[PDB]
Amino acid sequence: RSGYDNREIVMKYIHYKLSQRGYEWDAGDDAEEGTESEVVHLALRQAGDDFSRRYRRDFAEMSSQLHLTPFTARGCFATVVEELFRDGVNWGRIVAFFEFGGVMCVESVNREMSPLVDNIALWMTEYLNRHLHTWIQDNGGWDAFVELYG
Amino acid sequence: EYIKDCVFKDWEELGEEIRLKVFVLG
Repeated sequence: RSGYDNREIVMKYIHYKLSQRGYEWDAGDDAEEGTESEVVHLALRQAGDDFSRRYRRDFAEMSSQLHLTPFTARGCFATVVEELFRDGVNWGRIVAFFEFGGVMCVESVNREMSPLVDNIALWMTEYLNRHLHTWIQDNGGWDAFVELYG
Repeated sequence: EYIKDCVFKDWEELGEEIRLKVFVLG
């Protein structure tokens, strides 16, 4: 159920990323079927915004690098992510991962490929629980990250 | 069948740009 916490973190982050640009999307399971999801969201959001300003300084906006189809999406996610983390995991890399994930969702809605949002969420969840969890647990878990953004 | 090399290059390129912008602590 450490996996579930990672899933709900992903679900809330994407929900707000889309909510704030006028598309509604909700995949939380907390019920029906200051919570970790909410507080991690806020840090992820602040740390990802610092990222973006840095990024966009120097480079074109990431949405223009995607190319954007229901066929290409899996390859796109997998190629960038594996590239990002190939020689290691750290907090800023994890921050960029989530930021990257977010613009993919945002672009998917843009490109009238809304359902892709749901694929990206579950790709992000399983990448976390398969490849990022151990490192995060070893570095004080998510609680250590939120406290860096107090 | 198929992703164009042209698009694959862009993802490679995107990944490296991302990595160059990472601060370790966040």
